[PDB]
Amino acid sequence: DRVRSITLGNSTITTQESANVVVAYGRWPEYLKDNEATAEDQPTQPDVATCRFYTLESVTWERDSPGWWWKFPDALKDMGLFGQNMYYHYLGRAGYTIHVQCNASKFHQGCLMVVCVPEAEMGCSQVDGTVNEHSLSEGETAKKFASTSTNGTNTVQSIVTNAGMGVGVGNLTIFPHQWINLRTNNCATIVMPYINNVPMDNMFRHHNFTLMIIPFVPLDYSSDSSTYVPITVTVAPMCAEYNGLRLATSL
Amino acid sequence: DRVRSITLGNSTITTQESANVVVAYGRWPEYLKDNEATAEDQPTQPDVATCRFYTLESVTWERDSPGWWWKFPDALKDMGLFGQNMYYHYLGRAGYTIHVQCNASKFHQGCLMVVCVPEAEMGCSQVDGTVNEHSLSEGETAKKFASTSTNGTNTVQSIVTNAGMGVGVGNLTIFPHQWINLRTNNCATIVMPYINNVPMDNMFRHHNFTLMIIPFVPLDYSSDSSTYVPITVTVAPMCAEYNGLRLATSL
Amino acid sequence: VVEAVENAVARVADTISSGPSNSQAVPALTAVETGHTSQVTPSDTIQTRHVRNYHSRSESSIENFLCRSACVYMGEYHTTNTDTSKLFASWTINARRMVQMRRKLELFTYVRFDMEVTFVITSKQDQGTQLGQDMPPLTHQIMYIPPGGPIPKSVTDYTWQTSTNPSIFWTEGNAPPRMSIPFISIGNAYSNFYDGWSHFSQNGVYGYNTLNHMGQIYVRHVNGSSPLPMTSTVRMYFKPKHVKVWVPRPPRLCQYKNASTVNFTPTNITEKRQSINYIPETVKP
Amino acid sequence: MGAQVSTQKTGAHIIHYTNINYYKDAASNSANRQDFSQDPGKFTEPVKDIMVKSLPALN
Amino acid sequence: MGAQVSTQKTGAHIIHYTNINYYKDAASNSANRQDFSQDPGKFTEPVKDIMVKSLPALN
Amino acid sequence: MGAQVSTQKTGAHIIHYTNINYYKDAASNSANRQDFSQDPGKFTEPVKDIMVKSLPALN
Repeated sequence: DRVRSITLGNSTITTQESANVVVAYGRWPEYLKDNEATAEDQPTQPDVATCRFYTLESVTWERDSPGWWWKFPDALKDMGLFGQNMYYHYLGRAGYTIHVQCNASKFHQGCLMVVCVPEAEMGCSQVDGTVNEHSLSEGETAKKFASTSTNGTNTVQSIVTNAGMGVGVGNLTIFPHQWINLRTNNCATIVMPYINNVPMDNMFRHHNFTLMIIPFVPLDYSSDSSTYVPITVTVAPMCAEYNGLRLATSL
Repeated sequence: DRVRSITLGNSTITTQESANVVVAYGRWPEYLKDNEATAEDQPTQPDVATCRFYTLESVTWERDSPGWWWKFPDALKDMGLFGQNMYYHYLGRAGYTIHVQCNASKFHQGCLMVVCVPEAEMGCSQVDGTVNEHSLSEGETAKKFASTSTNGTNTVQSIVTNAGMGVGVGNLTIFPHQWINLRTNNCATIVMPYINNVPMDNMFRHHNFTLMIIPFVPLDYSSDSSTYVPITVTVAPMCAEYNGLRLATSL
Repeated sequence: VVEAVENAVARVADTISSGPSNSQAVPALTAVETGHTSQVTPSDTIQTRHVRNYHSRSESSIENFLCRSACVYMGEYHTTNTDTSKLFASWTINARRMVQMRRKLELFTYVRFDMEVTFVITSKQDQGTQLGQDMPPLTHQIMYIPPGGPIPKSVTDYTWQTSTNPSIFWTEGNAPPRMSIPFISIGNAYSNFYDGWSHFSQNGVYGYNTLNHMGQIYVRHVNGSSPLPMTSTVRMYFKPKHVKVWVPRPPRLCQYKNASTVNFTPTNITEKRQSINYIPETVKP
Repeated sequence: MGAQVSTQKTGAHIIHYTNINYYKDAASNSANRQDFSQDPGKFTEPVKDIMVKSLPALN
Repeated sequence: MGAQVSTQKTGAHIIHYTNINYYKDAASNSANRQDFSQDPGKFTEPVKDIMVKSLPALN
Repeated sequence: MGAQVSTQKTGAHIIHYTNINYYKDAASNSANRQDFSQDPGKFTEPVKDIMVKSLPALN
């Protein structure tokens, strides 16, 4: 009951200590139907060159770590043919499978929350100011939450308790989420469908959802146990569609 | 009858001036069956992360160009997850779809031969000598045939008429092949199954087949027609299998 | 008990009768770009009569093409010398030293068959000033050593006990010795070409010698005699049977250089003539 | 006694022979000289779509 | 086991033999010594109109 | 054409061959290597009265 296998394209993930799988709102990803479309040209569907697991770079979970976030898309814009299909079209559409891995021994302890937040609009550390995109995202590198109130210009207000959105961090369980409790499991898996108020959208302009990893119980260990404990993310697009082919944009 | 579409994974190729498709010996790629296997561990099959079109870098067809060759595998060892699955296993197995593109105007002329040669063993320019692997292959970069007899040490004897194998170049039509005649078509497509004397093999040690592109009628044009005419290759693995997982090798 | 086995004879196609035509069918217009070879017969382009053809393609099947004996090795050895390594002959088994059989085999990439092996041994007297003696019949021993077995150091070494190695003993004046060998390879078929290395670091030994490894042959005189020295020559002949071959290749154009590699010197495509129109005239009074 | 009788190679425009196997291994049998099959389409017509030969190759 | 049994050449005024094929190619088989057909009229009577041999050749 | 087909010598725990006779005399045929009969009682038990082997030999 704890072993699982997931195959997509030419990639496969195995796990021996999984809890279950979260399907965001009971809805699996699927293609756009004819009585819900507005764009008229025939779309392209690569179907194995884009729908496969891509791995980002890892972060180091330390004894005093506030947490991390990524923005999707724009974290996969340099990933193979998914990124190339993003650069040549005006409209795109895709669901995702997210898989977070972190293993440790039976003498370690700690607890992480893994949550996906749709339309996570963030605020600036200067209240009479506006944010820029570098402070929101660094591609495949993670942004870091902070330990206290932040200051200075152009940075995002990132104290963990408010999640940078002006809410209580303990209520983020309203979104699709799982937990990694080091004594129970070593991986989390979330299946996210396409969620928007329009049927397709431009993938450079709009961040569809933010992935947050926040430790509630810090990492602890004793005399000569291993000190280096990394966390790794792996994401696979599903039912990917593109419309509006023209010359390649340049950021 | 001239339009074609090929989908693999998350990638798709369209063409409007194709001739047909060559299936190497009437055999399509397929997985290994139970009454032909010898290795006992359960194999991995990624199936969309590896089976998709990868594009190499292009070459420039000039008025006096002898031709080019690549070696497969070892031209896809740095391509996404196919290369990563190559580095962690002892045994691999796959078929391929090859697609060569070269377009030009109705005022240009020229003719190319596109051929796949299984077990293309090559000779050294010094007859009392042996070859090395750098002279055989440069990964995604092409090796170049020559115009006359070659000399010096450690280079392959590469005058085009003998194809570097001690044969007549006009007989290479015994292998699976197509032609690109600039007045007729602009692309060639070959589907190659797994061909070997053993059911699986190590992918770093053995080159399964060589791809050769040889112009028989040189490129010609007149007063103010375009001078730059590139050639591009795109390859997709099919029914990819791996066995013998251990730590990653290092070249 | 007797069992009747039927043999299907296979002849070539008959040509059918054909008359004049004026239509939209264009059998003679094709496109070679597809990689396809045209299947047109004379009856598609001219007017033909009906012919019943009785010719058979029997001598061009692979079995009849390859099932003949060919020399693959020749070697010499003495009865008396001052070297003690020239008293016996030894060699590694392959089919790469005589160019006729090896060019014939290299029309294909992979081959699988059983073998029939024959030996032809002859002796002669060494040139000395004083001749004249009667010598009894000579006996010869042939031993096959599979890889890993001990190697003889002399003609009196214990290894000629041949307890488990197969050997042949023969005496001159009889029919040539012969025996058959099954398909012995750790692979599913033999390999004539190998575009790979022996070490996983893409170096070491390249090409054919990586894969063969089929043992050695040793030959000696058994008499241990002859105050006047003699010299023997042994020749070996191979004959494949129960054959299967795969993946045909273009025939070798350049001449061979050595037994290990495919190394060659650049050669022409053919010889020349006067001009692209030259015709030899043969009807002259 | 395990005898095989089969036809001999003759011409066109009493004719059979007998064989007995003497040895325990099949590698000792004589050659199979009378099997004549062909499959040329594997090398001359290796295309995905069929070409009729009275129709144009393209268009 | 694919054995052929056929009659031996005897005289006129126990007599069969057995054969097994050992090799994969038919060019390895032994000769076809027992096929005896004839068609002499191809060389001795190659005429368009038939000649009866009790009738005159002409007139 | 007077062909004999018979089984080959194999092991225990495609297997037949073909033969044709080429000559008019039976002294030209090959050896009869596949006939295996026995009759040992001719040499080991040549007695007038039968001996049961569970009974005494005499008395």
